[PDB]
Amino acid sequence: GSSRCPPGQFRCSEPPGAHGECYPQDWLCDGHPDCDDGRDEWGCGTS
Repeated sequence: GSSRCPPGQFRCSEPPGAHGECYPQDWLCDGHPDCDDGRDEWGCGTS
């Protein structure tokens, strides 16, 4: 399986590439927001 490891060094205001495989970006778009305000999962929460 490819070595997934997208970028994710922002300030927690926009998930570039979610993939705990490398970066904690996974946190983003998961279920609950954990950023400045909570946009890392904005377009993720709502079904």
